[PDB]
Amino acid sequence: AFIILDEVIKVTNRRVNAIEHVIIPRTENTIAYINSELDELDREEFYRLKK
Amino acid sequence: YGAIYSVSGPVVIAENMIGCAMYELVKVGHDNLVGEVIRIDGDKATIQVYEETAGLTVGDPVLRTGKPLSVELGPGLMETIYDGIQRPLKAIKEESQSIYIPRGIDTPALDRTIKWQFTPGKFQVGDHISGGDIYGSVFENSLISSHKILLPPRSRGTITWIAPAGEYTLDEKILEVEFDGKKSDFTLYHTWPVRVPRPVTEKLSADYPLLTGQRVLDALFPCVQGGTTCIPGAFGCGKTVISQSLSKYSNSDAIIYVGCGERGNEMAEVLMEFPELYTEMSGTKEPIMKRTTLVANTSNMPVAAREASIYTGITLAEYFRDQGKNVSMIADSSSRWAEALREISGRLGEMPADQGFPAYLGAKLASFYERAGKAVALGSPDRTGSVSIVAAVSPAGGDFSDPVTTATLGITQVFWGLDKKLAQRKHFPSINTSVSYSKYTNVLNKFYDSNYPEFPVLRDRMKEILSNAEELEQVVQLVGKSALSDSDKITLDVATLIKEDFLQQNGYSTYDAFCPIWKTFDMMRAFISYHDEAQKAVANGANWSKLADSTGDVKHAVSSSKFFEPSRGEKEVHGEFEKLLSTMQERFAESTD
Amino acid sequence: NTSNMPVAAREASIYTGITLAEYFRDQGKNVSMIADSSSRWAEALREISGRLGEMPADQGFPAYLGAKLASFYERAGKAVALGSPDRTGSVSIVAAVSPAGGDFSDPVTTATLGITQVFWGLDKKLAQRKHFPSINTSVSYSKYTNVLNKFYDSNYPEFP
Amino acid sequence: NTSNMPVAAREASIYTGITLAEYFRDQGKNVSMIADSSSRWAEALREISGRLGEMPADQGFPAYLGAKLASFYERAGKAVALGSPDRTGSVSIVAAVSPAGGDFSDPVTTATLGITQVFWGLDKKLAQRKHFPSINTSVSYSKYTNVLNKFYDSNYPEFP
Amino acid sequence: VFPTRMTLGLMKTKLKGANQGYSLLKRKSEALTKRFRDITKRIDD
Amino acid sequence: NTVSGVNGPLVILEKVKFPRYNEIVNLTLPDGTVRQGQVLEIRGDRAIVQVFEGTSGIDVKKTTVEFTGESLRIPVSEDMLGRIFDGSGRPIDNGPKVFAEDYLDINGSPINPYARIYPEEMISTGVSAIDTMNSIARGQKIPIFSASGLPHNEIAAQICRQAGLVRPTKDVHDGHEENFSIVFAAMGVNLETARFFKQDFEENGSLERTSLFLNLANDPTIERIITPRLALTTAEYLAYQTERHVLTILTDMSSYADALREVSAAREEVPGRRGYPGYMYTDLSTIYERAGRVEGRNGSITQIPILTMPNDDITHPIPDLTGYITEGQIFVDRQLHNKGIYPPINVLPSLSRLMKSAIGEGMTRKDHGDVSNQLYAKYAIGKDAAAMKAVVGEEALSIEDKLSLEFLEKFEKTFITQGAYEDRTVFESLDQAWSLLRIYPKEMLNRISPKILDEFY
Amino acid sequence: NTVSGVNGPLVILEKVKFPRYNEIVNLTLPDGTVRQGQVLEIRGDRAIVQVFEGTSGIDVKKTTVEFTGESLRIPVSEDMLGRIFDGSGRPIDNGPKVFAEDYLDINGSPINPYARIYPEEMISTGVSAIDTMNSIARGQKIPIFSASGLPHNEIAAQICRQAGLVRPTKDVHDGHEENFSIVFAAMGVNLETARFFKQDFEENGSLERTSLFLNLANDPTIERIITPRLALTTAEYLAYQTERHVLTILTDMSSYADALREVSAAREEVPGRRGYPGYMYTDLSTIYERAGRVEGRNGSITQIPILTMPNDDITHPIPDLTGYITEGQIFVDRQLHNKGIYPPINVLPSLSRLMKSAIGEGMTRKDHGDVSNQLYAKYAIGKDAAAMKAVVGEEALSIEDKLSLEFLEKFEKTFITQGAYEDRTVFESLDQAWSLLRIYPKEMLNRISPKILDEFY
Repeated sequence: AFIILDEVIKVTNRRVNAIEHVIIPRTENTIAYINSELDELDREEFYRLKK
Repeated sequence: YGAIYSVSGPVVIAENMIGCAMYELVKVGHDNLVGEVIRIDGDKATIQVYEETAGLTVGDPVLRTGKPLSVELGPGLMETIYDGIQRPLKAIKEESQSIYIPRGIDTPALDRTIKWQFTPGKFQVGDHISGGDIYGSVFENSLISSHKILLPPRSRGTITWIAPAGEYTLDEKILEVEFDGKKSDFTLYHTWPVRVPRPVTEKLSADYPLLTGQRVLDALFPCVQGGTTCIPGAFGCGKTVISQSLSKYSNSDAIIYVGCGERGNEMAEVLMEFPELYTEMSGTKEPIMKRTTLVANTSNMPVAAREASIYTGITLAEYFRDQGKNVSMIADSSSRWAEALREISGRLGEMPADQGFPAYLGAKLASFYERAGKAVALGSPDRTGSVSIVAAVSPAGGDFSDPVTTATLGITQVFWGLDKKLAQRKHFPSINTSVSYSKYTNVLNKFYDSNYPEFPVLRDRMKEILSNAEELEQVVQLVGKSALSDSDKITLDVATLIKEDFLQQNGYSTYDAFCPIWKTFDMMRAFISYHDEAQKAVANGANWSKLADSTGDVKHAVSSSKFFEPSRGEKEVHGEFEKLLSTMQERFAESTD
Repeated sequence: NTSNMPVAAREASIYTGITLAEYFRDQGKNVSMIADSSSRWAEALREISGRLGEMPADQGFPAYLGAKLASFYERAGKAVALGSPDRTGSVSIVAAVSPAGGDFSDPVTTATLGITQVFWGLDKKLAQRKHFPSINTSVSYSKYTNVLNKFYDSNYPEFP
Repeated sequence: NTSNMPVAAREASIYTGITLAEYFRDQGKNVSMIADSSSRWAEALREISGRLGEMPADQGFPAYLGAKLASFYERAGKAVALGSPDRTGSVSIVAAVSPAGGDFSDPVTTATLGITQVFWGLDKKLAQRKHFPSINTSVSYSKYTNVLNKFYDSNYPEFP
Repeated sequence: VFPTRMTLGLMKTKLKGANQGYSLLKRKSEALTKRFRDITKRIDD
Repeated sequence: NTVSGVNGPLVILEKVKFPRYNEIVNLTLPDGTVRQGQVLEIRGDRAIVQVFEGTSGIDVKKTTVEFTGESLRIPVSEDMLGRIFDGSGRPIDNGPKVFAEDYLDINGSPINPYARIYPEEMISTGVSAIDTMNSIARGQKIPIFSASGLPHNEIAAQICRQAGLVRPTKDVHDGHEENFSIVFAAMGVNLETARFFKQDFEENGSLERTSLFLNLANDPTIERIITPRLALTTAEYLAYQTERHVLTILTDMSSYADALREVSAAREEVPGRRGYPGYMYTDLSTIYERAGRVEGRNGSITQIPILTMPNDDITHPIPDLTGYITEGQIFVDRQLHNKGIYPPINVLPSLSRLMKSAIGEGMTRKDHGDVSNQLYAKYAIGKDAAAMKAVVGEEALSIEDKLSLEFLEKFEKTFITQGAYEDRTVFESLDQAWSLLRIYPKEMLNRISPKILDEFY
Repeated sequence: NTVSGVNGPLVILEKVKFPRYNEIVNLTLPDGTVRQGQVLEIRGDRAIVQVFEGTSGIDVKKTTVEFTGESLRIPVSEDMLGRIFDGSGRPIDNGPKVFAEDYLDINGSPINPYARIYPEEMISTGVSAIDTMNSIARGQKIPIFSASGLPHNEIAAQICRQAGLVRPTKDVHDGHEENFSIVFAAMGVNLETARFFKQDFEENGSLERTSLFLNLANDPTIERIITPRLALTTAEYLAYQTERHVLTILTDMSSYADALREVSAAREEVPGRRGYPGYMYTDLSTIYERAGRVEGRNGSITQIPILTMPNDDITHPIPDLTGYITEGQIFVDRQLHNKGIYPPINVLPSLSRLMKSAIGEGMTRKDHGDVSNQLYAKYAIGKDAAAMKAVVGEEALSIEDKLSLEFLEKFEKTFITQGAYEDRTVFESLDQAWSLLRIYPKEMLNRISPKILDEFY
């Protein structure tokens, strides 16, 4: 059982670190760039119409 | 009177126009096109013309008729397919040789050469009358009289003349009332401005459930009558197919089906399909069609035409409610009404305020839903009517928090989900259990409770199973299946049974796609009776795998519930379902031991 | 000023404080200036901008915003007062900011971190534990440290 | 031309350089016209709409952008020469653009891409490893490839 | 590249997914690592 | 002068410049129909009015205008409790007038009759979850933020009706010895939903304690903004002059955001992001200005606004700005609602910025602040622990977390689940709290003093 | 009189009130050259025109104007096919001389044909991914959504090339015994692409059967959009008057869209939502006006417009408004392209909601609806599983998911991979669909009614 545990801990550790480094900050970078574009559309629309 | 100042788009502006209101009927140019003056800015009046301009000249005269734009509510409404301001389309096919008239034609609101049967009411000579009183009827359904001819609101006095039973024309008198001098003579029809509501004596809460028939709709929360409802879309969710299914299954006195700004192919679909469909109670000639009055407007008709659509349809529903009839109004798509409000906004060239949508957008929506509702009929006899509105939505702003969807979800009282991805994969009508609520559920369920169903207790547990399933769904994705306990596996497993039987709906009406509310309770009763047994076994010791083998036969039956019909067990529920409750118990005792 | 009280009073609030403070700097008095909060303050401006019918800029917050935030922090600092006596004062501005539009990356906060030489964080967990200010060593920095450790070392401490 | 050298020069640059390519095409010469960089031309339309007081369209770039670009590429092609001896000449346009939103989602890249037949991407991740010109299969196509590889096949290569 | 309008609802839920995943798998890890330490000591003896 | 034009909601009148601002005008139509409005703008021989009812159906040479000579005010009295008004302050009684003793202007008051004094006395909503974990105090505002996955009005009704049943429980405790009153404002409510609120007050006996001002979904956007201003002035009168604590319930703030966004703060002018004005803040701030502790020092107006989050969003302008002005919030969720939890209130994303410090001691025991630390902590740990159970099982699950797994369940099913007309006093609420913590030993409740814990466990 | 101004390509003429709406004006320039123009608007003692021809040659007051007296109408005739036209009407073969028997409005306000008979018999394409999944019926407007960064023009050319082998496929199905015509409308299309298109029709032998209207983007914007409108009207002549079947291929819808934005910038109209107009919808509906089965109930006009997603998303204005007017959509993927599967269609977000109605018996099976449902569900799971493989690892995966991974590959490389000239019958395409489906046993398939399943398994 100890040997199977030995194997499984290595896999499971890889995964916690993998979600942490690659996924979460990719998700931050994307969400911000499209939020700022999206907001820009609503405000510029008003500005062109008002002018 | 006026002189045409600009023709810009299908929008016409005309000068020398004063003494005109914002509801006033106006005829535009010397081709006399149908129009209405929506707004006025100074001497210049801004007029939306509900036919197109393809050679409308400037400086042609514009004649105010001296009265508002109204629609006639009267005889000939059912068994007929109409346009946005209502002129017989059927007459137009033959005469004009085109589906809707050329620009510069005007045809009368109803057939003028057709004669109708007047019956005198309960208001004779010297009896006092008021609006929403029945002075008579016409017949426009076989088994019933679906149309009560009522006095318009703010009409009163005592009757000098009641015409006796017989055939009259709709332009000829059958009633005279004397009030402030002679008030008028009245005809079989009445005119009422359609942008404007038809009053109510009083509203009394929706509390009468009456079928939707669809398996999922009946299940998560009860069906409702006199309610207000939003159902998502994306115009690729089988929205037309559930609408046709919805018409047949509702058993209401009257239905108004409104194609807001639809394909034309969709309008063909319904016009053709309706007479083939058999009314569930007892048929009529061309059964479903005869009980439906259709406003069928395409999107390819001007923006003006699509805005009058939703309005005239609700005005036929509000008359019917006042008449003493429970009405189902099916509107598809309310987002196309909102699309139209955008188009008039672009054409008028007004500034947005609603994410690329006009100022008036939020208010116009809110006003529509209030006209709908359960009420005690307008009039001195007092009758019951209700209008239940089923309204389709879809995005229209490129956002998931879009102005059409947000303002409508506020004013609605039943919200039943629908996901585009499930619907394509085959689970239409689809439903999202965490993006749904219904305020009417509490009274309605208690109504089903008294008639026979154990219904309240089941409804809460169905959602509960599905809630835990979402939580499980994330663990299942990530870790896998190899970590969940016996209890958790079941939760998913009974969830499968509900997803299979309620969310999927096989056919138009084939495979017994029609489930009555009592059948639905029985379908649900079988799954939750199974869940509680299933929960006890694992807890009292029995592997998920072992429990699945041993359940066997009773599980296949509950899986097979949707093909079966209740009309061969009792008449609304199945003898087969009663037998199923005994079989469950027996199985369980063997399997546990 | 609470946010309910007129918008003139909100906008004038920082201004009135800095001019008053600066005068006390001329008097030869060392002033601690506490502002709460600049996120609110940026909002006073955005409100005025939409009413008037001028266009605000980035994130719906005005054009004039950045020059106004910037002038305010640079106004504060250690000086010798005007006139022959030459008394020493200081004005230290500690301004509070919160998220504005609920994003703490929006223009207001981000503009101000660039100007700042001093940062001391706040964390909800650390605040529950009674550590105040709620700082560790990476939610906080000071670039004033260099000159300051030098100052203290002179006084007698082995400080640096 | 230089960066703030007259905006008439920049706007006109692409039209003048294609006109010169066309004269040469009519003699029956093959020309290659390398426009470098038309992103700056796109910036010149942004400016022309604002200074004039016209309203622009999506992302502060006008829509007149799109028609004006399409006309420019159409002046290119392989051709049979103007005039009665008959020869074949060419004007072959290869035009750089850039982001303007730090994406390929911006109006400039997408409009020029709409029209184009050859697409050669940009990969910031590969550029770091020291790769130039950095492209990938997923960000590039040529609709000419099929016919081109057969041509290359003749010369000796196993190219298709 | 990334969508022009409204990736945000999706990206919100992507953000949520990621974050729950990290917490749970670190708990799963935490239990495996905790048990393993105890088993390591039993084994040496 | 006659009507020049109407362009959308906004109406242009050519009428002369001699009317003042806030001045009521009467639209005299040839259809026997009189409609009233308030000048949005008064200009040089023109005025722009938005009409309280309707916007269309007027002419430009058969509709004429007259100026009343009297600005927008409410006749304020204390005979207004037990009476049904609309959104102009006109009755929908179908009987006697409003009644006045003063006429108060509605704009956030002419004189501002409020002082700033820190809250010090508990206000109770009759539900344990709100009161223990995120307490309400006199002159403190804590909104209920809910979503369109909830029956948000129906929850809203439970808060409101259970109020003022609290007042006899507080009376024995000696925290309130002066009367309770309810001021209810409906903005953008449905006819059926409106009915439910009213029937719930009759049943409880709370009809006598409330005045309802009604704005219907079909009434103009300008009518809708007038509606809460009527309610708060009426509350301000009760509060200042006869020393009552008055709890004002404003549902739905979301409709209120909609009316402003649409017009009356976006008339032709430029609004901020997502069509919702940037001075939407300024408008919210007017409501908050007429709320708070008032002269008397037994008088306050305590406010519970209800905001319904469009799709549960945390990047939309509406919950964020509103959320800065208010001192915390109660967050409701969809998750609890599905499970069959009623009312479905979670106390983990929720915050009350000042818990013990806001409220008093004398009608609430001293243990309230301490107990809240323990319930919050366990609840947090408890969410995490359930996710862990699902994976690990119960063969390797932690002991601390095993008790917290069971704790998550009880916290929902008894402290958060309550009846429709079940009312619970604050003392009672505190006792239940300890019962849930009673399962843990002392060594897993270590964030509390042994003196308090030894007494309360 | 003379030009008041010119702003962009649009011209303001100060002239008298005798021109009608969409009435042609003839601009007389002192260069000895006439250009033609169409009134976008007529307004008081002025007209707003955008000139169809040229773009300079304008003068301030040396210009003279004269009105043509005739509003734009198409000369439509019995023979229009086998001829090359331009919308501007320039001679490149034919263009100004094209015969005439009627002059018809582009507006399509007189005849306006619209279905009132259900989408009748099947229309073949020989692509399994079109016919099986979505299915096409006469009178249908189902769109091909393609992308930029991939050649949208190439996917239009494969549809063109296999088109007209289609009529034989229908002949075989029976109840089709009438002529086939293609009406090809080009707007914004490159000169090189134009030649390609000409080539596709030619190779099949449908050149004789096709009418081409050509515009390029160096022609003014207003002209570009009128060019397909003239072509639909010509199609309508063939369809209604001589009872033929027309398939009209309208490319490029983005190009139609591009024009709309540019037009209007100082008129009553002004560009709205997201920089693309608020009346963009109407413009798409004018193209939809002349679509459906025609009157008398023989013939049909069927329409497949060609649309390009520019960033590969449905949330962008061009795909978003359109898909609503359409009744489903067909989705083209970049990822199948890069691999080298041609034609590359991902079926995941592809549905046409009148599939049930479209299909019937005697030319399509009863299993047909059922078959599509099965492919989506497995194809969807397979995709979802491939993503989890990537992050966490194969500890999440299960045996069922292996069937699914395997099923994705078989579907992509067999169903979606076919020729540009390799046409099929509908019966074959359903037979190949089955082949893939054989790998799940009967008990894991539940997207078909079990009755049907036993027959065809």
